[PDB]
Amino acid sequence: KDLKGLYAALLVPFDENGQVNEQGLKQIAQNAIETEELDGLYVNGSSGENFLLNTEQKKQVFKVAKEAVGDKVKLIAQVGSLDLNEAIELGKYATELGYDALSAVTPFYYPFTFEEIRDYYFDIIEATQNNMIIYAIPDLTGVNISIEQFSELFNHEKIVGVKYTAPNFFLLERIRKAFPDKLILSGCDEMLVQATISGVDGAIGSTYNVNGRRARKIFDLARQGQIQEAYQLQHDSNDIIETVLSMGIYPTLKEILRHRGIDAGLPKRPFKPFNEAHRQTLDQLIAKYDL
Amino acid sequence: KDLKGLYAALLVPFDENGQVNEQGLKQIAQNAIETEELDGLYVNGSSGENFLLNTEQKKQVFKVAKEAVGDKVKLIAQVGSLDLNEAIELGKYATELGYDALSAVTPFYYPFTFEEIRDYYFDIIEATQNNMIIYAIPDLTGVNISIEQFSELFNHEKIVGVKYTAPNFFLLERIRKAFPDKLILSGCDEMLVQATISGVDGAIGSTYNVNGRRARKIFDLARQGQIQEAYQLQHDSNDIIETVLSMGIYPTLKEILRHRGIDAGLPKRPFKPFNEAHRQTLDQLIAKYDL
Amino acid sequence: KDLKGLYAALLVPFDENGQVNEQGLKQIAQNAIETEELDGLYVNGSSGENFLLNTEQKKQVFKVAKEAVGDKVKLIAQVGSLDLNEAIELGKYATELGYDALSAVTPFYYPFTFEEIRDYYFDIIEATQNNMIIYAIPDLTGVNISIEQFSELFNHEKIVGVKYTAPNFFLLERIRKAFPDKLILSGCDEMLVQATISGVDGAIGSTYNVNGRRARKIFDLARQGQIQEAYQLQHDSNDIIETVLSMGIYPTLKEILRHRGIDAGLPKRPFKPFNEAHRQTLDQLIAKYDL
Amino acid sequence: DLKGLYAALLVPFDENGQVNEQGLKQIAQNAIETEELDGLYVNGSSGENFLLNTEQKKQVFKVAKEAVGDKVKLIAQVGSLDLNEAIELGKYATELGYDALSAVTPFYYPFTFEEIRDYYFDIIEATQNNMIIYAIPDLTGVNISIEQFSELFNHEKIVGVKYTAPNFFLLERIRKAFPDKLILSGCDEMLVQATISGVDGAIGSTYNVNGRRARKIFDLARQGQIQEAYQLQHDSNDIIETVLSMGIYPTLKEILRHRGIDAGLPKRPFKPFNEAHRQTLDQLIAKYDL
Repeated sequence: KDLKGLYAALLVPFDENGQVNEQGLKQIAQNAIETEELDGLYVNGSSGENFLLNTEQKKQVFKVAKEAVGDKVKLIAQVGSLDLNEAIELGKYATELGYDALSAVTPFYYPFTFEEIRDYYFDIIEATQNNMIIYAIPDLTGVNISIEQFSELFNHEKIVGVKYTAPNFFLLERIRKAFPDKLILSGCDEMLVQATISGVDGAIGSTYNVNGRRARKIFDLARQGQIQEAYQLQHDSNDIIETVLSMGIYPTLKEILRHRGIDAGLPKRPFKPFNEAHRQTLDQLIAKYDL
Repeated sequence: KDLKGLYAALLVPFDENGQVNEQGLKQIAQNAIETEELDGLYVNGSSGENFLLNTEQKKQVFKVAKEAVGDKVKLIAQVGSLDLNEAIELGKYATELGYDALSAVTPFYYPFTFEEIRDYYFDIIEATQNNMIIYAIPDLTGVNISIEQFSELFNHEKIVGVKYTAPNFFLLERIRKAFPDKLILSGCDEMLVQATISGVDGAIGSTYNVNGRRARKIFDLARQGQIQEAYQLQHDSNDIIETVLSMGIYPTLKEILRHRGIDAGLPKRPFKPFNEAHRQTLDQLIAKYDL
Repeated sequence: KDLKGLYAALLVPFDENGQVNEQGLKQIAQNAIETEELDGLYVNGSSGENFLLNTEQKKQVFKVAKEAVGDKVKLIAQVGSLDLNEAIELGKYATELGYDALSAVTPFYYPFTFEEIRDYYFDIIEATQNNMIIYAIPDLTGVNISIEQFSELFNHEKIVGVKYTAPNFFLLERIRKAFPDKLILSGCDEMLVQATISGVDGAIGSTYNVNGRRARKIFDLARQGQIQEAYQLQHDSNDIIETVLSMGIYPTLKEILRHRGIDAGLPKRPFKPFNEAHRQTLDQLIAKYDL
Repeated sequence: DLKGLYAALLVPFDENGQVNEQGLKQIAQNAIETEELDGLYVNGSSGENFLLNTEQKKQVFKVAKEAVGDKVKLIAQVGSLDLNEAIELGKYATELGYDALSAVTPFYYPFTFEEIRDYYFDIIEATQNNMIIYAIPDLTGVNISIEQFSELFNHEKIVGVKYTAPNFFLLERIRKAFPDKLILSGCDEMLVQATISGVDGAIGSTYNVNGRRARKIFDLARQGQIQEAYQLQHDSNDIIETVLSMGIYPTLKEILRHRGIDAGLPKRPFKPFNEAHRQTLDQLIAKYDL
């Protein structure tokens, strides 16, 4: 499938031992598609606490998310890992389940050269034969990819695009102009309106789990040139984002989901659960914005 | 006069001894208003090599720029200096000349506290009794102002707004939302279209000396909701910006002005003159975009 | 055992499929102890490519390293992982094998709060009942631990020390005097002499796999006050370190080992093998410094 | 030779940010007579130099030079983003008899290395005095590589560097690569480590109040008396941590005021010493006999 559109970065509920709550995960997946009216799920991304999981758990999440949704839902599998053998194992697994594309975070922690980064992507693709989306998130990885480095990556026909989670709108514009044929999905929910007018083909976000209807309006109105109306909705969305960030984003988003009757569980340690000192403020937010 | 609109950050031509070429400066000021059709000049900003000047040269520039243009032209005088006595002297001088507002870069080099930075502004204002625009440029100063700190500054009735030269659109949006009454002039030329849809009241830029007609169309088109055309013009603008940044922005911009018959002189040492290795590339750029 | 002394951060040889070469690993362990005359091994650290390994491989390295050396050798097991369940599993395994202490890198990638970081350490300790050494490496993790935060960690009787891989000697000195009872092992081989005079109890380093004999002399001479000879040996060591850093440190160190007849294998992808453009220079380094 | 321990000279101001010349002479005399230092580093960061106009910088250079005897080593920091000012100040300080010039790496703008190099070469050409590079990356954001130092140090009048950076790998590389050049360390809190790394001396704001301990650290470390030297570094770093937490330049001047010096005020926009810290400061002064 063509991969344009709006995606929930799927959140994952855990128990107190860091085990996946499969029933809750199914509910979250269904919420994203049926209630928030999104186009797809981006599975085992940062938002899903993926980097805290073991391999079996990642496979479990891929399977449960796939089983939770209908065949018209777009599915992107984030398989990036510092363990290339694991990335390949997961990529093959997701591909076999029928995920529409793979995605992989740029290798982090170690100071890998660009050549080492490039060939990580190329090795995953060679082993899986699926399409690949680069996941660039410099604020967490410390890895910056230049316009010239993107050119080298985008030379590969199976590197179909990028999930761009970075604040630099000059770089985004240069990417958009240089690669009109590639897919660009923005990852900064708080800058969706600016990303939209910068020509992104869609967006992937944790907050779309609770605010996906509003996000769609921002995206659509901005492209229809109802920019003031789009920007007003971005103000509202950014009230939400600022609030959940101040309370701990992944556990807070899952608490908003619990209010909808979802078995939203716990974050995976060492993340701590939502602090009940924030409960009153959260309830006021949910009330104000009908979350 | 409200101070909304589009401003050239006025460039300054020097001779071989780092003295101001007044005739050339008058031509540059006239170019910005008559040829580039801008609303105003921002004088002795970073783009004017201000921080390389002595006090008398700064006064020389204020005087020459004020005399070069008509009374309808908006004029903002950047008087920030690590010497607060100098800032006040320049502030009084520019105010006596009839500059419409003062502006001042956040104190830099030393790690001033926020209270120290706040009272710098308050002291300039007390001594000069003119309106003040905060000049925030964290990529050069390493100073970041929080929303709460902006609140304290904007509590002063004579702090009328901010020249925001930073890449963070979450912060820009929060500022725009929190201070709907204050003036926000964007300073990042390569993100004019995103700043415009984020509700800025105008912009101040070095590249508007050569590309002010496009910049106006971007600003106007984006506010009309014609965001695709606005963004195409941003693409063209960013081809220019990418090119001139690569060559040495201030000297290169002045070489473009020399092409129009302006005596654009030299940069002030230690800035080096335009490298003639870039001449053929610059000529191609000028031809391509009709500069 | 007393945990003072000099440790090799144990390097690991892989095959072309990223599997551990057990023969080579035993030889590397044996080289560190028998040839380089080191006090111990720090196993599954950054230098062992630990963060690229799966859980069964980490167990393999712990087992193989322990089996390879005499019971009078000090053994520290690095078990930090973003997967807390994995860290606990590994800490229990290493403890059962008889490792003298555990160590854990500060959780990275996600912006964990200090409370979250603290409870990661406390959770590992309670599950394993072994002594714990904090592994602080801000240049790779982006995590900075303050003096007050160290104080909160060191309040735990089972947090016995820190592997301090950071360039700041003010902070090191503050730690040293605040916690005179705790173990401080320095992780920056290129500043061994400075760390020694700052009162570290020893050091842990990748370069000690090939230069442990010089390192011991630096440590010993500096503590004896023979500071000029110690610093001269630091100059020689830093010639080696600057060179291997320039060539790609882990593959290069393993190539030096190969010259000793060790089955040094390959790095684990996505690290690339030693680049043979550096071979001529490496062979001359080996000859000059008798490695 | 310019080896030795220097006070980065502090400057007292009045309410209008004019130099208090009487205080300034006392601060200079305190550094040489009471703290027993080898020299003064005048119009550096610690002197609030970048807040001053050109005539104030000359005032400071003159008053400092007149306050001290002819044995006292004097280095003049004349770096300015205005190269014409740097050259002017370079000539004036050189005419006053200052032993060497120094200049901070140009900052604020993203100058290229070539621009920075020729700023140094241009000040030297016009003054013909010796030049000490002032590297302070934590304030300037400018990093000089070993290869870039080699290019600067190929100039025979670039005699050395005031190295105010935390990187001891780079320091050691510099010391090894340039055994003939002067390296003066600027991080007071790492003096013992710098000393054993072979620096030729040091320049610091805290040596205005703690130069006697600093000299013992330097001498003891060079004798191999590492443990005693380090103990004195501990004492020194209690002082440095404390004054840093209170606002370093105003706090050091409040310490000098305790000794009966007319230490004035900082130059705005620096604020004065906050009296909330007065009790803690008094305890510090008692504890370390400052």
